[PDB]
Amino acid sequence: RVSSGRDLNCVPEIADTLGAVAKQGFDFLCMPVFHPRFKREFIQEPAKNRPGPQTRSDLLLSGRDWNTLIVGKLSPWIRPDSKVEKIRRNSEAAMLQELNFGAYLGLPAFLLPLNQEDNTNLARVLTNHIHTGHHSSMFWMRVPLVAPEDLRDDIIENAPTTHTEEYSGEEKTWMWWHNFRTLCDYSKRIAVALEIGADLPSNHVIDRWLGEPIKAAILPTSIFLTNKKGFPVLSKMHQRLIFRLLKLEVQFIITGTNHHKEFCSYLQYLEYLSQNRPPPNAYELFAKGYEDYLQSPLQPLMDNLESQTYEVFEKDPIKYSQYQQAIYKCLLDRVPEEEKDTNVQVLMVLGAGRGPLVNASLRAAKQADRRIKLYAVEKNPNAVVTLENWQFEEWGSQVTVVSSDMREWVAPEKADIIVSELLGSFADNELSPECLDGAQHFLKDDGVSIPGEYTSFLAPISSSKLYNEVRACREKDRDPEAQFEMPYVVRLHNFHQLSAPQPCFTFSHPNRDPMIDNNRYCTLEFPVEVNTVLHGFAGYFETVLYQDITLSIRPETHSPGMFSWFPILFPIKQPITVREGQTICVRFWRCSNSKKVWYEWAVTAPVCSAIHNPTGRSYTIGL
Amino acid sequence: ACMERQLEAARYRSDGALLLGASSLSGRCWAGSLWLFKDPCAAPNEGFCSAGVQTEAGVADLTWVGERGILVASDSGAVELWELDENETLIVSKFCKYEHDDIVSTVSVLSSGTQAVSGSKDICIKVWDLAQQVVLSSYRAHAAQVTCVAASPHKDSVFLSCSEDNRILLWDTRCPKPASQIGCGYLPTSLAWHPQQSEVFVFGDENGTVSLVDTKSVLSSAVHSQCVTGLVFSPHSVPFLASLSEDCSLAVLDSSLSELFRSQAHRDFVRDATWSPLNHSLLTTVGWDHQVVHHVVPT
Ligand SMILES: CSC[C@H]1O[C@@H](n2cnc3c(N)ncnc32)[C@H](O)[C@@H]1O
Ligand SMILES: Cc1cc(N)nc2cccnc12
Ligand SMILES: [Cl-]
Ligand SMILES: [Cl-]
Ligand SMILES: [Cl-]
Repeated sequence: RVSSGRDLNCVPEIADTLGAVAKQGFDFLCMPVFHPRFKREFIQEPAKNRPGPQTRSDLLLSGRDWNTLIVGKLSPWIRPDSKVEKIRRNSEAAMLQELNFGAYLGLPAFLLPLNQEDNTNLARVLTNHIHTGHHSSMFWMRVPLVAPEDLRDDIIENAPTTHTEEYSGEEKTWMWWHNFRTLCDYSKRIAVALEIGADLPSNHVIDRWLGEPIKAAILPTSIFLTNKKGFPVLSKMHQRLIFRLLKLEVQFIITGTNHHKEFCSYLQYLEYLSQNRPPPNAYELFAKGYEDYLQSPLQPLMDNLESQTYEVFEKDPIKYSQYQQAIYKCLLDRVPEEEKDTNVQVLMVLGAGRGPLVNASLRAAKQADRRIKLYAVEKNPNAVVTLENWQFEEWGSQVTVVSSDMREWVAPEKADIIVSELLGSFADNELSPECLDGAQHFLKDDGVSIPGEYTSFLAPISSSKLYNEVRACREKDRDPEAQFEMPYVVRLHNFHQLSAPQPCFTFSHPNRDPMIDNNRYCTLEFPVEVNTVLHGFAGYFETVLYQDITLSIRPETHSPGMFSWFPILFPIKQPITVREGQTICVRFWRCSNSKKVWYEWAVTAPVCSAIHNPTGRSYTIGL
Repeated sequence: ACMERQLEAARYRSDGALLLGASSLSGRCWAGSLWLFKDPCAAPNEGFCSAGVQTEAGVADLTWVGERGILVASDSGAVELWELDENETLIVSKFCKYEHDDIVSTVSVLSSGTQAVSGSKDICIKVWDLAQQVVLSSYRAHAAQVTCVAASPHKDSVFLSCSEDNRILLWDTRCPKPASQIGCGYLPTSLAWHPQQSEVFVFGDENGTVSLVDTKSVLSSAVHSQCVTGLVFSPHSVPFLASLSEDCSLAVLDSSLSELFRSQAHRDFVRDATWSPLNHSLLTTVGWDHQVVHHVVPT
C-alpha cells in the first residue's frame, strides 16, 4: 500500500472536495488555505481595511481531519523575493499569516515553492515562523527535477533553448534547495516535495537528490502516457525512479486535472507498480525498521552483552557454517588421515559467548572425522552460565569452560587452533587485535588462528539526512559537537556512495613480529566523479577465517544473507562541497594508550576538516 | 439569489448591455457566476437583472464571443463557453473543457471569432477551436505563470502574451517558431493592443508603470502606485487609455500617457473597466468592493 495525496488549486466546497478525493482513494489532500487569487494588502489604504472574513472557517472540518487529511499550500501570489519592495513587504505579512493559519489548524504539513534561484527572504520569513510559537508542522519545498525554463518548448525565435549539455547547469534546482535549507540551518521540519516532469534529465541530475530528505514526490497527470486500452501509465525510465522513491517510502502527490478514466486509475497504477516489484530479501526483511537508525557500536570487551544480543548473533547460521567449514578444512591440513586416532587437536574458542562456535567446532570435527579437545574461554560471566548449563547437559568433559579474560588466562597447554569472533562492523573496533595479542603466548609455534586476517574498508558518502540525524544527537553535559566525533552502526539507506571502498586497516593472526604495535595511520584518496556534499565515511570490513573461506559486509563482496552486521559511519562536523573530478582525501588513525583505544580522522582534500576525536576526547574503545 | 462580493470582469457588448463576471474569494463556498444586465445603471443589484447563472468554481477572466457567447476562465482548469438562449433570459453552458492543469487566469478571442487563446498558472498557452470544442495547439513557451493574453484585433494568427518569467511574447502562428521576445524592467502584468494602429500595443508592469511599444523598434509614464491589472482603450477614433490597478485607483490617459482623469471611488482592487459603445465619454468599472461605478470622462 502506497500513501498518496491529491493536489488541487480549486476548492469550492471543502466538504465535497474532500469526500470526492477520499472516495477516489487518496490518503490526503493538498489545497489552498486562502484563495489563490484573493490577493491582500497590509499597508496601503483603502485595500488594507478590507472587510473580512479573510478565509474559510476552521469549523468546516473536524480537528482530526485538519490534523491528518489537509496539507496547506502557500498562495501563488506570495513572492517575498520580489524586486518590488511593496510586493516583498506584502508577501512577508501574507506568508506569516498563511503559515500561522496552518499552525492554528494543526496541519501535518504545508507546501512552499522553490521556483527561482534567490529564495533568501522566503527562507528568512520561514525561519521566523519556525522560531515563533510551538508547533510540529512539516514544510514541504515544492522543487522540480528540472526548472520550467530548462524544459520549455523551443519556440521563441530570438531566445532559443541551448542544445549544449551544461553539467552543473542541469543540476541548478538542487542548488535552489541546498541554499534554502542551508539558510534555514538544516531544520528537521524542512523536507523536499520533488516535482517530476514529462522528460527526465540525465542520471547525475536525479542522483544529486540521493541523501536528501524527500518526504514527497509530485506527479503531474500530464507526465502519464496513454496505452492501447486507455489507462494512464509511465515510461520504463520513470518507473525506475518510482521504484527508487518507493524505497524512500515517500508520499505520492498527484497534481493537475484529469486528462485521462477515474483518478483511481492514476492511483491504481502506482499501486500496480508497488505490488509488482522485487520482494524484500531476507537481509532487508530483518533490516526493516533500522533504515538510517543510529546506534552506538557494541563493545563486548568493555561491556557484558545481554542474552538477546547473543541471541541475535546466533540467528545467522550461514556465518557459523562458514566457521564450521573453515575449522573443518584446517583439521585436515593439520591432522593427516593415518594420525587421526593418535592425534587429538587443542581448539580454543576465544570469546565464546553462549557457544555457537563451540557447536560449530564439535560439528566440524564430526564432519572431518578427526578428534579434538575444546576450551570455551568466555569473559562475560552471565554468558558462562549459559555455557556451563550446555556443558553439564550435553557437551560433558570434551568441552572445558573457562570463565576468564583471554589476555589474563594462564593456559594448561598450547593450542593447535584459536577460533574467535571479536569483529565489529569496522573489524578491529571491538579490539580483537589487542585481545588475540594477549592470547598469542598460548598458541603453539605452528598454530593457526581463525580468523587469520581481517581488513577494514572505507568509502566517502553524501547524506544530508544522516548528517541531520547525527546533528540531533547533541546531549547535555558534554562537548556540543561530540556527536560528530564518534562512529555509529547504522543500516545506511538514504545516502550516496561517492567512491568505491578502499581498504583502511589490516591485522593478521598470529602476529609473527618483534615490536608488536597495533596503532595505525592510513591515507586514502577517493576519486569523485559527481558534484556532491560529503557528510561522512561508511565503514565495512572483510575477514579471512581460513584460506578461501571468508566473511564480508563490503557491499560488492558481501557474504550471502548476513544481516547480523550493519555498516559503521564516521561523520564529519561540517559538510564539504566536492565538485565532479575532485579527490576526497581522508586520513584515519588508530590510537591507543594502556587503558583505551580509539580512531581519529580528518579530510585533507578538497579542503581540510579539523582532526576528529583527538586523544579520544569524544569516543574511545575500552580495553 | 446573491451575487458574489468579488467582481472580476465587466464588458459591454455592441448594443450596450453589460456582462458581469464574479467569484467568491472568501467564505464557505468558493464559486463563480455570470450575469447580464440590460440596464447598466441597475448593476450590481441581483433582483434587477436580465439573466444570471452559477458556475461551480471561480471566474478569473472572461470575454464576449460575438453577441450571445461568453467565454470564461475558471479556477478549475477548464475554459468554459456559455451561451444565451434564443430570448436572452437563461445562460446555458455550451462546453466546459478541462485541459489546463492549473487556474485559467487569462483569455482572449481572436479576430475571426471562431477561435480563442487562454493562459493559465500551469505556464501553458492554448489556442482553442470554439466550434469543434477542442485545443488545436498548445504552447509551453513561458517559464512561469501566464498573467495576460491579448489577441491581435485584426490579424487572426497574431497575439500577445506576458508572464511572471519577465517575458512579453509577440506571437504569429504562421511561423514554425511563433513566439518572439520584446524588450521595454519589472514584470509585465497587463496588455492592450492599439485599436487603430496594427503595429502598436501598451503594457502595464507590477510597479505601476504603463509603457507604449511599437513592434518594429518607447514612451512611458508612472501612473499608479501599484500593479497595473488591466488596460482598455476607449472606442473613440482618437482613443483614450483606461488604466486599472491594485491601488484601488483608475486613470484615463491620452496618446502620450499624460493624466486627464483620476477616480478613487473604488475602495478595493479595480478588476475590470469597459467603455460604453453608446456614450463614449461614459466609462464603467468593477472591483472587489462589489461596486459598479460609472464615470463621466471629460472628453
Ligand atoms: C560473539 S561476541 C564475542 C565474545 O567475546 C567475548 N570477549 C571479548 N573480549 C574478550 C577477552 N579479552 N577475553 C575473553 N572473552 C572476550 C565477549 O564477551 C563476547 O561474548
Ligand atoms: C556476531 C557479532 C560478533 C561481534 N564480536 N560483534 C558484532 C557486532 C555487531 C554484530 N554482530 C557481531
Ligand atoms: Cl504549492
Ligand atoms: Cl545513539
Ligand atoms: Cl583517553
